[PDB]
This record gives sequence, C-alpha cells and structure tokens, in this order.
Amino acid sequence: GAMAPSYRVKRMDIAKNDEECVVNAANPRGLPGDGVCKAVYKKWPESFKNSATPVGTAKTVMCGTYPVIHAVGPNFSNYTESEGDRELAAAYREVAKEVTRLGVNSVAIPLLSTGVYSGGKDRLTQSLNHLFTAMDSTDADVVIYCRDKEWEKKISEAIQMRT
Ligand SMILES: C[C@@H]1CN(C(=O)c2cnsn2)[C@@H](C)CO1
Ligand SMILES: [Cl-]
Repeated sequence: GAMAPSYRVKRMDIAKNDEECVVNAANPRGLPGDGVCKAVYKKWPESFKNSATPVGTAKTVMCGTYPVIHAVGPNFSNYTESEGDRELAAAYREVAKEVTRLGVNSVAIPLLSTGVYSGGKDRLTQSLNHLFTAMDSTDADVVIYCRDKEWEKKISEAIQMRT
C-alpha cells in the first residue's frame, strides 16, 4: 500500500504516467480504438493480446511486467441512463479488485464513459463519483488523467473538498 493513500489529478497523456500500472478506457473487443485507448495501444500494444472483455468488467494484461487494466465502461449511446450507470459503477469495482490483486502502490486511471462513450453528455461527476466509490477502500495512490483544462480544475476541486 501507499503510506498515505492519496488522489491526484494531472492534465496530460496517460501513456506518459508515473504510476505502477495503468487503466485503459477499453472497448469490449480489445481493438486499438481512439482517444485514451489508442494512446494505450501505441504505448503498450503487447497488452492487447486477449484483452477483449464484456462491458462492466476489467481484464489485466501485462506489457513486460507493467500491468494494463482494460476497463470497459458502457457506451451511453447504446445503454439507458439507468443500465449505463450500473455498468459504469461495475467497471470501476472491477478496477479496484484488479489494483488490489496486483499489489501495486499506485495506478493511473482515466474517467471511464466520458468522450466517445458519454452519449454527448458531461459525465465528469458521475464517472468520478463511481471511481471514488470503488477506489476509496483501496490503499493505492490514484492519479487521475484528463485532457481538458476545465475538467482538471473540477476534478482537483472534487478531490480537495473530501480531504
Ligand atoms: C473528451 C473530454 C471529456 N469531455 C466529455 O466527455 C464531454 C462529452 N460531452 S460533454 N463533455 C469534454 C469535456 C471534452 O473533453
Ligand atoms: Cl501530454
């Protein structure tokens, strides 16, 4: 575990993370995809061997000894708000199980079911709160990666307000 488990946020490419493992915002078919998924594919393509997994699940594949946790959030274009919410919370629960199993002291994590899976809605708060619900019982240092300047501020405020 980390001596004083923390949450942090950085605005940069998660492929340049300084953590012991990464969470990919994966598609269910293990395809290179776009956005975070494509950056992850470029950096750790070996981690896409048999990475396909259903919505609401996480599947870890090693790139060397570096664990890539492929977490499949729902595409809110396809799911109802109710069913998508349930699957999004489930994907993060599976990430917490994998982070725990791996014994890492840190993890780099993107906000699942944002961007191309958001169904054109702002899901920062929904996705971040499911992240916290799953990760709060873990003792890994969590570093959230984002790309938007306004999202960085909102995530940073949400972290700071619970300390
Ligand atoms: C891709 C990231 C996250 N994001 C969203 O998910 C989104 C989608 N519809 S409203 N907001 C926007 C802030 C753009 O930057
Ligand atoms: Cl960058």
